[PDB]
Amino acid sequence: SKPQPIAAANWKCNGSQQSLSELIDLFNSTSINHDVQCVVASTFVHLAMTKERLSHPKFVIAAQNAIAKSGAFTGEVSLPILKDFGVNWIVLGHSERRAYYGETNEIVADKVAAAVASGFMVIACIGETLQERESGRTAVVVLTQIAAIAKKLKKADWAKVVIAYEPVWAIGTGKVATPQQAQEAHALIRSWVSSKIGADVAGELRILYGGSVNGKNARTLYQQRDVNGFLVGGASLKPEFVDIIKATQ
Amino acid sequence: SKPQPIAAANWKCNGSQQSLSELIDLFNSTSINHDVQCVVASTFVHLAMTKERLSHPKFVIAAQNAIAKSGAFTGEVSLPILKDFGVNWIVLGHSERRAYYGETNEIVADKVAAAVASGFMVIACIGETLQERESGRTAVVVLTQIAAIAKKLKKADWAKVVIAYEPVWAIGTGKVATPQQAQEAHALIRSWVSSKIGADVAGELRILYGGSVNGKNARTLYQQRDVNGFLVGGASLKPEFVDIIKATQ
Repeated sequence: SKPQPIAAANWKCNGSQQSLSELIDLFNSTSINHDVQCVVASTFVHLAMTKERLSHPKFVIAAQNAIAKSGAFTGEVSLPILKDFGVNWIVLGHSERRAYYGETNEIVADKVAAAVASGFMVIACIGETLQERESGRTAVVVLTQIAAIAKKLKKADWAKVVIAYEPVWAIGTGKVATPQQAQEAHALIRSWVSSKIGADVAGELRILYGGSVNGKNARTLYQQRDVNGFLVGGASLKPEFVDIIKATQ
Repeated sequence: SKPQPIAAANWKCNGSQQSLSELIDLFNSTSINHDVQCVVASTFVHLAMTKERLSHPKFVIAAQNAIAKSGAFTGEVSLPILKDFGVNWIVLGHSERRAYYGETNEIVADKVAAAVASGFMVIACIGETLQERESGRTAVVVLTQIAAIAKKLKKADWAKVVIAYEPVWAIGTGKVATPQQAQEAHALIRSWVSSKIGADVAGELRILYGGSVNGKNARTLYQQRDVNGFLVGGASLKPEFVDIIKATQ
């Protein structure tokens, strides 16, 4: 007994008008019987194509990042612009941003808080690196990341929030993540919420697995108690994403 | 005598569909009688709308930033995507990116060399800080900036390149440089080019001025020998942009 799952595709910084147009087609064709919220995070450049072309009812569009206020920030995109453009979902705190683009826990927190204020559905991303994991700091890192976010939110605000746990330790390091491992990080997340904010919020909360998912291991992964879905990377530019959606039943 | 000037609108992280379409309607409406290349730099989100409605033959569209390669860069936009979409101009190394988002002299040179290799027309930004100018180290800052970019370029590559000189202290402050300051700055940059690269190149290079340029003051600035145009933020959201265009020749 879980809440509404989410199948989110993060296309990352990839795609051509041609290649994504076809994807969108496959997607619009998919027969999805159950209650699943499907998401497509395109680049900023592709949002308009993606808006016109996604006709599927179970699918919404999401951005891959934003900054809270419009103004003198050459190359950046703000919340109000996305709001006016009719984007209502957004991915924040993605590890790649945390790594290459100076995204601290506090910077992330501000973004989430700003988004929730604007009325966005937010997929906020947390997860520890290998070094962190290997030093026995999984708990401390992860709970810190959620706590920084939590600081800027009222109870009410939680309804607009989705947590995606990214096992950075397993991503591009040579390591394998198991379903039990996933579940463990997940559990811990829920625990902290449950305790700090409340059981009600906790049960309503969506925790997404944001590691290596493919159409083969996605049902086994969904099988775990605190796995509400996936934040997908690689298999999101592929047909396989449909199986991924189907695994949420 | 002077190469063909550029008047570029740096919209920065601003706009709404309604508001931008208005600017565009005016733009289109305007009669430009002289040989000038007008550039419009919109957010990624707006490249669609802009490219679709902008009909004026003397205007081109430009992106405000990018990264060189596609891949796993959540939130970013790569040259290949831009190219695929129809963009051939790009503003790189803007000071806002150097301050806020970690863009080093090396990081700029790297984006510049790439963009030029992909076939873009690049507007490269260089400039000193308030601090730097007050200690009298301007000449040092600019030449290092310009020199970092040169390092990665071929002589033929200079054909695709446009240098914008944007003293950071003049950026959105009202504190515009005087025609003498702009001129000494520009002449210094030109001198570096003719020396290190070649007089051929130097004579053809367009060096634009940026920092509190408005309808009133543009005229005088342009009157300077080595000032080939402007890069305009704030005034480019208004109709006065029209005057700025007409201030060149």
